Amino acid sequence: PFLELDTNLPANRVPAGLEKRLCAAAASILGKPADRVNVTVRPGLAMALSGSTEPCAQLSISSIGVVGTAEDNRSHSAHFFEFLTKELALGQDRILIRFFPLESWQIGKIGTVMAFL
Amino acid sequence: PFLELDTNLPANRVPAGLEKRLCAAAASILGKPADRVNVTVRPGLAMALSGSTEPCAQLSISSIGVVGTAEDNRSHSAHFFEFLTKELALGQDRILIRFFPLESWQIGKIGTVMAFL
Amino acid sequence: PFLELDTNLPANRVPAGLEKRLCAAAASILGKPADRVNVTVRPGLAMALSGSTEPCAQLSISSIGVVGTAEDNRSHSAHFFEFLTKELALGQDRILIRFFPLESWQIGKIGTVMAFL
Repeated sequence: PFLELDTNLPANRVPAGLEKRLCAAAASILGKPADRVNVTVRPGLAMALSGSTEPCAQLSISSIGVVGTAEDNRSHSAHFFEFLTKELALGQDRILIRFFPLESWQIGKIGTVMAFL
Repeated sequence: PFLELDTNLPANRVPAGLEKRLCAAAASILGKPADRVNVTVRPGLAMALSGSTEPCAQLSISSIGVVGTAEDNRSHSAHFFEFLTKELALGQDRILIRFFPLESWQIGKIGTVMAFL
Repeated sequence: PFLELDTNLPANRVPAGLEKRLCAAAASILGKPADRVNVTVRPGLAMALSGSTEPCAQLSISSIGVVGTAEDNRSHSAHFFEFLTKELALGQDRILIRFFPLESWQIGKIGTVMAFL
């Protein structure tokens, strides 16, 4: 899975090690091994969420197979919201998530594409 | 709607309050309430646009319903180009926009997904 | 084409001019003129790739026509991996690529959309 987190919290207000804890959490929530989880955190951005520039975060989650239905995504959403609200000290109105299914022909790995592996 | 703007202008060359003015402009252009508009600005990046590293900006717009046809997007493009060229003092050859339709099963909000709300 | 590169290398460990050399390389690899190639580099991010926070890079490539099959993407992957591993001094296990087809109705250019040009 690929997780990308944009936030307007400065880097020195994002708790140390968040990217590692998010990686471990995502492995458990999405049911994928941690060695297949990728996290990117981009702090210090200029953001508005729901029309407001108060602290916020945007998460994008992309994966093969497990983010393609409302039922799956509802379950994932609950856990990611709990993690981010408590780690970042944000209310639930200050986070949004987008989910994006991928297919194996779209992923370049070790100089080839996953569809051929 | 979700608007993401990448630019190679340094942060201190992006006019103060751009994210708030872009939020208000997008509400009017896309016909959505401002309390449903989200903006992310990422300045100080290393960019080339059309093969050139001169100042530039990339905008991505994602939304349910209103960014899914050429006719709709042509109208939106005109207004976003006017806004960004004049706010950022860029020529029209230094901006590109990408439009991405979303569906409600893809959006995590308040610990669930929009399809269930 | 649009290329977006996220890395946890600091800006002063990304070789000077990478965005320009990546632009030229992508024109040759994807078979598009350099004046249609766009590159964005976002350094200094907090990242984990395959569960590890060691230096890494994520590349996203979006284009009309040329990134839509496994066979095409396998060819592109080989060249982009060679470029990035050698420029950034990374092993092949520290890079992943995502490929995204676009259509002309999605691209805003000079105040309109490409479908009308």
